[PDB]
Amino acid sequence: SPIPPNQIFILSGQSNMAGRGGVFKDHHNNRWVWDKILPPECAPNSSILRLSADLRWEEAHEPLHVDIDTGKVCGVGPGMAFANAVKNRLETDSAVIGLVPCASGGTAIKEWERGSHLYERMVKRTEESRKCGGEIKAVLWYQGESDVLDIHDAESYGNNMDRLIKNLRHDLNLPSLPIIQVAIASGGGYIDKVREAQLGLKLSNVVCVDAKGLPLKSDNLHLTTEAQVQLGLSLAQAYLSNFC
Repeated sequence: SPIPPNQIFILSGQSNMAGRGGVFKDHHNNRWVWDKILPPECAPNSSILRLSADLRWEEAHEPLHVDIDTGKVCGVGPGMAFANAVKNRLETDSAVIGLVPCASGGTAIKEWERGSHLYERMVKRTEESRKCGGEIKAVLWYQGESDVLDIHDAESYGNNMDRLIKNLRHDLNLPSLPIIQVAIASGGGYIDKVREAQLGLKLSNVVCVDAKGLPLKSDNLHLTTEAQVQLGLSLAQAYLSNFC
C-alpha cells in the first residue's frame, strides 16, 4: 500500500513517451520483447508511484505504459529518469511523486482533440489522480512523429498544440498548468515543420526541450533507453528550473 503522491505528473503523447527503449525483435521467433535493461537513473523507489489502468497507485516500474499503450510492446520511456531526478533534487523526505501514464503509440495530434477517446482518457486519468489530494505539477508531452507524414498535418501542428494546451488547462481548471513538450528527434517527412512549431510555440508556462541528436534505435524512429535517460533528465532540468 503505497503512501499516496503529493506531486503528480501527467505523461502523454505517442510512442517515445510511452517508451520503446530496449525493445528488440527476438531473432529466434520474431517477437518484440523489452530487454529489461534498467539504468540506475530509472530505478524504482517507494516514493515514486504510477497510476495503473485500473486507477490504483502502485510503486512505479518501467515500462510505465504497459497497461496504457495497450496492444504495443513497451520499453523504457523518460518517466522514471524524470521522476528520480526531480525526487533527488527536491531533497525533501515528504515529497512523493505520482506518474500518470496516458501516451498511445502511433497517434497523430488529431487523435488528441478535446472530446476524443485519447484526450478524454488523459483528462479522466488526471482527474482520478487528484482524488488522493496530490497536486498536478506538470504535463510532459512528447508527440508529433505521426504529424510529419502529411504537409497539412505538419503545417497545422502549432495551432493544434496551442489548442490542446488551452483545452487541458480549461478542462482541469488549471489555467497556469506547466506543459513541457519535446521537439521531435525523428520521423522523416516534414519533421522540420513540426519541430519549428514545437520550438517556436510561445505560451505562458509552456517550455520545449529538444530531443534532436539523442540516440535512435535501429528503426531510426524511437529513442534508445540511454537516450530516454538523457531526455528524462532534460525534462527534469526544465521542470526544476522553470517551475520550482
